[PDB]
Amino acid sequence: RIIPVTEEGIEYQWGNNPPVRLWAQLTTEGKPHGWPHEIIQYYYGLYPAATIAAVSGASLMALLTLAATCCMLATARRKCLTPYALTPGAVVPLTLGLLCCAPR
Amino acid sequence: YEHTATIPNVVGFPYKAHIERNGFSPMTLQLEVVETSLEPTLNLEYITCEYKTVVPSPFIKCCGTSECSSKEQPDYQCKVYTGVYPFMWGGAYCFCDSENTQLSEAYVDRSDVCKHDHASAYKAHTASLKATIRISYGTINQTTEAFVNGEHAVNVGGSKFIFGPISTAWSPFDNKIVVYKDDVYNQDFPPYGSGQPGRFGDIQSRTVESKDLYANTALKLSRPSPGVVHVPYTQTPSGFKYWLKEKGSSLNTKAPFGCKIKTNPVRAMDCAVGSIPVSMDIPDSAFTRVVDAPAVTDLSCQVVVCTHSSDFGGVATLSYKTDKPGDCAVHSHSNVATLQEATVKVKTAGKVTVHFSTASASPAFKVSVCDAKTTCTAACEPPKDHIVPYGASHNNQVFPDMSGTAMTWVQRLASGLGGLALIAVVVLVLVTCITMRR
Repeated sequence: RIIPVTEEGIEYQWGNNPPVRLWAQLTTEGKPHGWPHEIIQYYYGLYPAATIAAVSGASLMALLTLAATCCMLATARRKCLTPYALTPGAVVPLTLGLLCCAPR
Repeated sequence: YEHTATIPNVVGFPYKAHIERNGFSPMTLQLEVVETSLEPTLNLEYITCEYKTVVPSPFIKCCGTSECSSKEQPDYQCKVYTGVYPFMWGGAYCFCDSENTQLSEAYVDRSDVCKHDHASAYKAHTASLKATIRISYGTINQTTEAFVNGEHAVNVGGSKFIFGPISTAWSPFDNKIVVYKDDVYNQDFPPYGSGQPGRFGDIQSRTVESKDLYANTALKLSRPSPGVVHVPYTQTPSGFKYWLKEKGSSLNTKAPFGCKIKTNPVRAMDCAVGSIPVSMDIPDSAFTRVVDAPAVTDLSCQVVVCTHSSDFGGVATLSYKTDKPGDCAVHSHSNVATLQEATVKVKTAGKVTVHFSTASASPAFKVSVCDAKTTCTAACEPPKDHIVPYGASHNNQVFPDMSGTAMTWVQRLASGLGGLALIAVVVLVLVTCITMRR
């Protein structure tokens, strides 16, 4: 027989013997002070669902913030270069064209 | 001098309370719960036991007739069968060949050992919790019993302690309880006067000594077979003697929180549920004056090893100045790590070692030795042994400190992305300003 033991523990009793109590320790596969993925393995080992959630949430927020930095720098570039792109007789000046990466 | 704490309602977990009474050297009290006993208020609904069925000899009236009568007896059955012709061992009992009757009569009674083998059906409510607490501090080391309510103050060495109301209403006993000898059962037994044949409570008695008895055992008589004197009847077998094998295992094997159930009186021992406030009044003879204590100063901490195991898996060395040898109270001011010892001997060697238990990858608890304060930062490795025969000595706080490695990486990533986002914001704001002036 296999008894599931959580960190709350179990009590079992076999026949007329007195009952025996056992508790699971916080054993886990990863390394808590390793490289980042070893820390994710560590927490995942002793806290699976929570680690998956926390890493999904934080990596989604990372993608959202990076995308915001992209959209903001793109909006800055586009609002800066618009007056040079609309004008017929003109081209983006030799200084600004490098910094904003003008199309020509 | 009032002070307050809140100890876990965990048996054998030796919670340590630190008192920093400003006129005196600090003291650490150890408050270990030795027993708890959660005892319900019980109202007895009724007694159940095996029935006895009384079946007297049949009144066979030869050459004649007889009439039944009603009687004030439980489940009483009585019928007159006409046209009997019974044979005894030596021949027919009646001379009349068909002009006879048998009066068959039977009724139920409380069995003769129901004085000794019965199950008592109770309503269980308004449980009172009593705990046995071991108090130790200085030269005092004593065990006392207190009701866990905000009211029963108990003396210990001239201190008074009030173990405030248990921080839960939970109890393992349901509203209806069946008690039988050493066992207790959560069982929705039927009301008195409402028991059904062959189920628990098919006979019911308000008390053991009650003279009245409810019985509903489905006793029915049937006609004596042709030629025999026997009072033949059918009845549903005793619902108590069914219950005794249908019980299963008692609440002692099923209660949550590891409660141990006992009878006489019905109580749940050593439940691990909730927490116990403490109010502590401590006399001036328990402390030591600051003039007598050691002037522990420049305290610092280094951690030799840490495992976040269920025992005291961490070891620290504390180093300090002192003017004199003596004893200091020592405490951990953060629940992330509990110390093993309550007091430490301070010596001019200027260093000493302290053992702690923790559940987190990197705790940043802080400790005092007398009046001095220092912060201990640990890198704690996981235990290798999967299962142990003892409960956790720590408070199971697992979140790492912000100075820890995982949170240092989180802080580096977050400040990197946020700093880039604030760069993009500043750029967009300056662009929108300049392209507004244009």
